[PDB]
Amino acid sequence: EVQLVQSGAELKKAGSSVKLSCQAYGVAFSTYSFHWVRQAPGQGLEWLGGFIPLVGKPNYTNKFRGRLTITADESARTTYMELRSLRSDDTAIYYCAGGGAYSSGGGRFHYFGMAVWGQGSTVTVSSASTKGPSVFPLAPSSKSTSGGTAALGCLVKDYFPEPVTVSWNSGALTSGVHTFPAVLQSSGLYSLSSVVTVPSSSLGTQTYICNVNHKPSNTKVDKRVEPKSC
Amino acid sequence: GFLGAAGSTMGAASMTLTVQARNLLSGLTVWGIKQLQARVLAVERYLRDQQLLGIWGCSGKLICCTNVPWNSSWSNRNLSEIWDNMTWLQWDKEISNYTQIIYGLLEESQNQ
Ligand SMILES: *[C@@H]1O[C@H](CO)[C@@H](O[C@@H]2O[C@H](CO)[C@@H](O[C@@H]3O[C@H](CO)[C@@H](O)[C@H](O)[C@@H]3O)[C@H](O)[C@H]2NC(C)=O)[C@H](O)[C@H]1NC(C)=O
Repeated sequence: EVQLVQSGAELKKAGSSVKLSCQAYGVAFSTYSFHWVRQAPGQGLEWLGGFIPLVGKPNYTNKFRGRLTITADESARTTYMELRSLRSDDTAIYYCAGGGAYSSGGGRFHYFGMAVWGQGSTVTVSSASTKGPSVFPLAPSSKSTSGGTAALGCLVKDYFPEPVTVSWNSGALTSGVHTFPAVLQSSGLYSLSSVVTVPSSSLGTQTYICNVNHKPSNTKVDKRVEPKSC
Repeated sequence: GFLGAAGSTMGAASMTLTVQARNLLSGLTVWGIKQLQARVLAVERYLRDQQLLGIWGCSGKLICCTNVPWNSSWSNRNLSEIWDNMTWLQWDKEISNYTQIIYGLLEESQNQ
């Protein structure tokens, strides 16, 4: 199969430049069309650009003309996207997609869409600086038990920028896990709380650990959740 | 006749291409084999040249215009001192360095 791997999250300043990379596995690089798309938080998709590396002349949207550069490297089989003169509305999730094309002769190329998608990379520009996340264990108690099911979890506070990945038991437990979306407070930082409901009989026998990762601050915290001592 | 304009300018030699074009195809057992190989080699050279011309988009032509712009780093002489004060033997000795780049550009321009 064909797979695309992108870089990590990026935080920049107004007027600076950002560069993203996308590496492909499973196809011939020179004859496969690669495209860069973006999605703003809460809005739709916006096709930024795309090209076939063999032809060598990329296509751009007139809105992003003069600010976007798409290049390729066949030795590393990686496509690079450079965006300059960042503005306040450039914070978004950028996707790298791939598709197949053919030729009918005389410079005509026919496409089929974007069948392969990357995982996306979050790019944010703001005047704030990086901040390590703070983790607090929402410990289950008698008030969190209803019909033999008790809820527990972990809350993340005082971190910037997005995103932060939360997992339970290194991904062993997925059922009943709810990760509420992050919100913005008046302090300018984000916060969230990821909870999980488990049978009350497993509180004293099963160990629950929430693993949180904040890549821009390169922070990895494993917090153990146990019922509060009383 | 043949090779008559070898000392004339590039412009004058552009009107007699067919003379050189025609003189490239027909103009014991030990000796019999040697003569046959010469004819086979001439046919092969002619066919390779024809295939190259066809690939460049110039099939069945003696003069062919292309869509590849002329880079000024290949030569800086203007048209007045190239087609009127120069021969092909001198032009080849000057552009021998950039021939492969131009050929590759022609191929990739015609294919795309
Ligand atoms: C045709 O042959 C190519 C090359 O042998 C095959 O590409 C290979 O595809 C596999 C997946 O099927 C790739 O493995 C993946 O690689 C990375 C790194 O581990 C990761 O995305 C996955 O965990 C997985 O292991 C493999 O790298 C890739 N090989 C190359 C050289 O790119 C292709 O699958 C074959 N196609 C068919 C239809 O059989």
